[PDB]
Amino acid sequence: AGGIVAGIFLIFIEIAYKSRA
Amino acid sequence: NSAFLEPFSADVWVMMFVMLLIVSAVAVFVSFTIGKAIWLLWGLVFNNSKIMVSVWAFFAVIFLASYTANLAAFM
Repeated sequence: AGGIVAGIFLIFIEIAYKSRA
Repeated sequence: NSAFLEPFSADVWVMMFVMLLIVSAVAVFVSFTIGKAIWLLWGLVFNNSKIMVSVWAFFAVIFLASYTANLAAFM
């Protein structure tokens, strides 16, 4: 659960970085 | 001369089902498509967005190997 939540946060940060690029 | 379900103690099944439900909800956020999502989760469970599925697959593989060793040992 914690890895899924942090995984969702990491996916959110990665997607936001890709969107910023 | 039921050990298969005994090794899981029925708790592992419910835990994996709830975790697969949360992971399938996260994957769905990322009708029959959800069924294919659960089909993918259970597909990983028996060992036959991308990063989460990869880690989930690794954890499912480790869980599968552990389940196999513990089931053999218990048997």
